[PDB]
Amino acid sequence: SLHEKMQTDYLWVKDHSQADSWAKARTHGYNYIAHTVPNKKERYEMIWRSMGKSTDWELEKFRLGKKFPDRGNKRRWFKNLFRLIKNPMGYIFWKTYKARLAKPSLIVTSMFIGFTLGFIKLKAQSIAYSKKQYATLRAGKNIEGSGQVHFGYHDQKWGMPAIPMFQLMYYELPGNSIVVNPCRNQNYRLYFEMRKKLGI
Amino acid sequence: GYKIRNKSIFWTRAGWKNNWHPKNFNAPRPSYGEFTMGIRCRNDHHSFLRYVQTYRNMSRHCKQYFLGDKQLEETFILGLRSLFLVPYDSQCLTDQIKHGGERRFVDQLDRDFELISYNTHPYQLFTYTVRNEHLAWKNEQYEKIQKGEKTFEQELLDYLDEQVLAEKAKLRDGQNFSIERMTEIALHVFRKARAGKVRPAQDVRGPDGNVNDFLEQRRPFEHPNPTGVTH
Amino acid sequence: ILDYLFLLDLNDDLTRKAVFEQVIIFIFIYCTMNFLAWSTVVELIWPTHFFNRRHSSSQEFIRFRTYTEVLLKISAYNDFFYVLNNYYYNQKLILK
Amino acid sequence: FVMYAFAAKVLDHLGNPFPFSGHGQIVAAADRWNHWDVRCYDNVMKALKYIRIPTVQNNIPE
Amino acid sequence: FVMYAFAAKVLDHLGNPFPFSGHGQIVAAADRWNHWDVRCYDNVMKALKYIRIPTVQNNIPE
Ligand SMILES: CCCCCCCCCCCCCCCCCC(=O)OC[C@H](COP(=O)([O-])OCC(O)COP(=O)([O-])OC[C@@H](COC(=O)CCCCCCCCCCCCCCCCC)OC(=O)CCCCCCCCCCCCCCCCC)OC(=O)CCCCCCCCCCCCCCCCC
Ligand SMILES: CCCCCCCCCCCCCCCCCC(=O)OC[C@H](COP(=O)([O-])OCC(O)COP(=O)([O-])OC[C@@H](COC(=O)CCCCCCCCCCCCCCCCC)OC(=O)CCCCCCCCCCCCCCCCC)OC(=O)CCCCCCCCCCCCCCCCC
Ligand SMILES: CCCCCCCCCCCCCCCCCC(=O)OC[C@H](COP(=O)([O-])OCC(O)COP(=O)([O-])OC[C@@H](COC(=O)CCCCCCCCCCCCCCCCC)OC(=O)CCCCCCCCCCCCCCCCC)OC(=O)CCCCCCCCCCCCCCCCC
Ligand SMILES: CCCCCCCCCCCCCCCCCC(=O)OC[C@H](COP(=O)([O-])OCC(O)COP(=O)([O-])OC[C@@H](COC(=O)CCCCCCCCCCCCCCCCC)OC(=O)CCCCCCCCCCCCCCCCC)OC(=O)CCCCCCCCCCCCCCCCC
Repeated sequence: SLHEKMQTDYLWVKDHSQADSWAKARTHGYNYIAHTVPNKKERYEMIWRSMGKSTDWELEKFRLGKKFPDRGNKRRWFKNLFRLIKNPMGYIFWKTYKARLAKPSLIVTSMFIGFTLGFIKLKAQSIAYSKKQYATLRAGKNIEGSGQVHFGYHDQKWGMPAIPMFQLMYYELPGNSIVVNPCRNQNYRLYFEMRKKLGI
Repeated sequence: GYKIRNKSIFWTRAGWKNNWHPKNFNAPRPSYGEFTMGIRCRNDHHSFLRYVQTYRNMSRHCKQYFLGDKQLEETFILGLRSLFLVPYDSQCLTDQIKHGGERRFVDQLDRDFELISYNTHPYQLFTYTVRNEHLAWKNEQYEKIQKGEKTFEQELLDYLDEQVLAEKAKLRDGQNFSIERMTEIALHVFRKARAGKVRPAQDVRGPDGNVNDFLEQRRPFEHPNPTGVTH
Repeated sequence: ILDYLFLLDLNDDLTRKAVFEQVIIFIFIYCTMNFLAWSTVVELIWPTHFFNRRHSSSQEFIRFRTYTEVLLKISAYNDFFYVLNNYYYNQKLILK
Repeated sequence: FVMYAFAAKVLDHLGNPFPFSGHGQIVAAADRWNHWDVRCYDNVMKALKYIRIPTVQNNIPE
Repeated sequence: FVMYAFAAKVLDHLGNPFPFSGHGQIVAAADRWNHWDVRCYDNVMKALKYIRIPTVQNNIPE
C-alpha cells in the first residue's frame, strides 16, 4: 500500500551486512552445525553435496583452496543485545512464544512467581542487613566474617518462612510507622502566645 | 472436510440441543391460590406491547442520522427486522425458555435502544462508516461519467460482452451457453485484474511455501546500509 | 472554611487514626486484581463468537442473515460483485 | 552508538547501571544549609561525621 | 528391601550416608590406654578436654 514501505522500515530492523555478496566466502554449513537434531546426518550430507558441487566432486580443490568462516554470524550477540534493549518485552515475547505454547497450571505459575518474589524479598533484607553491619562498623565494632548465620554462641533469625502459617503470625517492621511523638506539636503553643504578646 | 465425530456433542442433561430450558436443581413449580399467602414476582404481560414500542423507537431514533437517505432507511429496516425475527425462526424453542422468553428478549432489546438513543450503538457506527465508503465510490463514478470517461466497471462489462461473443462464435457444435461457462469467463478476468492491482498481500504463502510479508527476508544477506534522504 | 475540609490533611494523620495510609494499599491491590479478572472474562468472549459465526451452520437448517450482513451485502459490495450481477443480467435477462 | 555515548554521560553520575544496586554520586557545594532540617537529630550527626576506631574489646560504645 | 534394612543397621553407626560429609559415631570403653600414644602432646589434651568460656574481650587466651 501507500505507507507500507515507510512503516515496515520504521517498525523493524533489517540486516546491513553484505556478507553473502562475495561468492566464494559463502558457507556450506560446516561453521555452525546442529549436532542433536534427528535429521543430523541429512544435514551433513547436504554440506558434503554443497562442497562437491563447488569443486565438481574433486575435493582436492577444496583442500588447496582457502576456507572461510561464516561472516554472516559476525556481531550477532551484539545485535541481539541491542534488540533486547530497544524492546525488551517484545524480544522476550517472541523468543518465548514456542515455549509458552505449553502453559503450566495456575499452581505451577504461582509457585514460580512466589518463590521468585520470595527470593528477591530475602535478597532485599540481606542488603538491608549489610547496611546495618556498615553502621555497626562505623560505630566502632570491627566485624570478622559476615552475615547473620552465627557460627558461635548466638541466636540466629533465619527469616520468615514464606508459608501462610508464619505469614499470619509475623509481619516485617514497617519503617514508615516509626514516627516523631505528636507532643512535638505542643511546642506551637509557644508561637501562639508570642504572637499575642507582640500584638500580631 | 472434517465433521464432529462425537455423537453426543449436542446432548445436555435436559435433552438434545436444549439451550432454552437447561436442567438445574431449583426447577419451576406451580403455585396454588388457596394455599399462597403472598408472592414476589416480576413477571407480567407487558412484553408484547413493549416489543412493538421498542421496534418503533429503534427505527425512528436511528433514522435521525440517516440524512433522508431512502435506500439506507430501507436497508436498515431489513437489518432491524432480522434482529427482531430471531425468536420467531431460531432452532431454540423460544416459547419454552426457562422463565419467559418474551420478557428476556424485550429486556435485551431495551439495552440496545438505550445505546441507540445516545447514537453510540456499534451497529450505528458501522452503518455510517459503510455508507460513507459506499457513497465515496459512487461519487467517483459520477464524476467520471460527467467527464465522458468510462468507469472501471463499464470497461469490464464491455470486455466481458465481447468475450461471450468470441466464445459463442467458435462454439457452434453446442449452443447451450451455461451459467457455469459464463462464470468462469468472468472469474478468469477477475483474477487477472486482481493480480494486476498493487494490493497488500492477503494470502499467507505466495507461490513458494514462504510467507509474503516484509519480515520474510532470510539469508543470503545482500542489502547494504540504508541510505539517507536526497537534497 | 468548614471543619469538613480537615479530612484533606495527611501531614498530621498520625494524630487521629493513621489508618488511611494502609487501607488505600489494599484498595489499589483490589483494583489491580479485579482488572486482571474482569478484563479476562469480558475480552475472552471473542473466541466463542469468532468460531460460532463461522462453523455453527448446518445444511439441514436455514442460516438467517444478521444486521451486519444486510448492510455489507447492500452497501459494501465491491466492483467485481457489481460487474458479475450486471454481467449475468445483461447476458441472460436482456440478451438471452 | 549515540545512546551509548549518552549513557556514558549519565553513568558518570549514576555509577551502577543495574537497578536496586547502588546510588549515584554527586559532589555538591558545602554551605550553611546542608542538612539544615536534621540538625536537631544527634544520631544523624554521628552517622555522617564520626568514624569510630574499634578497640580490643570489640564493642559498640556503651 | 533387605539391603535397605541392612543399611539401616550400618547407618546407626555411620550416621551420614553421603561421602566426605561427616564421621561415624561409636561409643567406646574408657580405659587407661585411651590416647596412650598421644599423652605427650599438650594441644591434643586441650582440644579434647577443655571447652573454654569466651569473655567480653573476645580473644583466644594470650
Ligand atoms: C604506542 C602507543 C599506542 C599503543 C596501542 C596499544 C594497543 C594496540 C591497538 C590495537 C590493538 C588491536 C590490534 C588490531 C586488531 C585488529 C583485529 C581485527 O581485524 O578485527 C577483529 C575484530 C573482528 O570483529 P567482528 O568479526 O566484526 O565480530 C566479532 C565476532 O563476529 C563475534 O561477534 P559476537 O556478536 O558473537 O560477540 C562475541 C564477541 C564479543 O562479545 C562479548 O561477549 C564481549 C562483550 C564486551 C562488551 C561487554 C563488556 C562487559 C562490561 C560492560 C558491560 C556492557 C553492558 C551493556 C548492557 C547494559 C546492561 C544490560 O567476542 C569477542 O570477544 C570478539 C572480540 C574480537 C576477537 C578477539 C579475540 C577475543 C577473545 C578475547 C575476549 C576478551 C576481550 C573481549 C573484548 C570485547 C570487545 C569487543 O574486530 C575488532 O576487534 C575491532 C577492534 C579494533 C578497534 C580499534 C580501535 C582503535 C585502536 C586504538 C585504540 C586506543 C586504545 C588506547 C588504550 C590505552 C591503554 C589502556
Ligand atoms: C541476565 C539477567 C540479569 C539482567 C540484569 C538486568 C540488566 C539491566 C536492566 C535494568 C532495567 C532498567 C529498565 C530501564 C527502563 C526501561 C523501561 C522500558 O519501558 O523499556 C523500554 C525502552 C524502549 O522504549 P523507548 O524509550 O521508546 O526507546 C526506544 C527509542 O526508539 C530510542 O531511540 P533509538 O531506538 O533510536 O535508540 C537506539 C536504541 C538501541 O540502542 C541501544 O540499546 C544501545 C544503547 C546501550 C547503552 C548502554 C545501556 C546501559 C544501561 C542504560 C544506562 C544506565 C541506566 C540509565 C537509567 C535507566 C533507568 C531509566 O536505544 C534504545 O533502545 C533506548 C536507549 C536506552 C537508554 C540509553 C540512555 C540511558 C540513560 C537514560 C536517561 C534517562 C533516565 C535518566 C537516569 C535516571 C536515573 C534515576 O527500552 C530502553 O530504553 C532500555 C531498556 C533496557 C532494559 C532491558 C534490559 C534487558 C532486560 C532485563 C533482563 C530481563 C530478565 C527478565 C526475563 C523474564 C522472562 C519471562
Ligand atoms: C535449571 C537447570 C540447572 C541450571 C543449569 C543450566 C542448564 C542449561 C539450560 C538453562 C536454559 C533454560 C532454563 C530453563 C527454562 C525452562 C525450560 C524450557 O524453556 O522449557 C519450555 C517450558 C515449557 O514446559 P514443557 O515441559 O514443554 O511443558 C510443560 C507443561 O505446561 C506442563 O508440564 P507438566 O504437567 O509435566 O508439569 C508442570 C510443570 C513442571 O513442574 C515444575 O516445573 C515445578 C516448578 C515449580 C516452581 C519452581 C520454582 C523454581 C525456583 C525459583 C525460585 C528462585 C530460585 C532460588 C530459590 C530456590 C532455590 C532452589 O511444567 C513446567 O514448568 C516445565 C518446567 C520444568 C523444568 C524447569 C524447572 C526449573 C525450576 C528450577 C529448578 C531449581 C533451580 C534452582 C535455582 C538455582 C539458582 C542458583 O517453558 C515453560 O513455560 C516453563 C518454564 C516456567 C514458566 C512458568 C510460567 C512463568 C510465567 C511468569 C509470568 C511473570 C513474568 C513477568 C515478566 C517479567 C518482566 C518482564
Ligand atoms: C455458580 C457456580 C460458582 C460460581 C461460578 C463463577 C466462577 C467464575 C469463574 C471465572 C474464572 C476466573 C476468570 C479470570 C481468571 C483468569 C486468570 C486465572 O487466574 O486463570 C488461571 C489459569 C487457569 O488455570 P488452569 O491451569 O486452567 O486450572 C484451572 C482450574 O484450576 C481447574 O483446573 P483443575 O481441575 O486441575 O484444578 C483442580 C482443583 C481441585 O480443587 C479441589 O478439588 C478442591 C479445592 C478445595 C480448596 C481448599 C481450600 C482450603 C482453604 C484453606 C485456607 C487456609 C488459609 C486461609 C487464610 C485466610 C485468612 C485466615 O485444584 C486447583 O488446582 C484449583 C486451582 C486454584 C483455585 C484457586 C481458588 C480456589 C477457590 C475458588 C473460589 C470460588 C468458589 C466458587 C464456589 C464453587 C463451589 C463448588 O491459569 C493461569 O495461571 C494463567 C493465568 C496466570 C495466573 C497467575 C496469577 C494468578 C493471579 C491473578 C489471577 C486473576 C485475578 C484473580 C482472579 C481469581 C484467581 C484466583
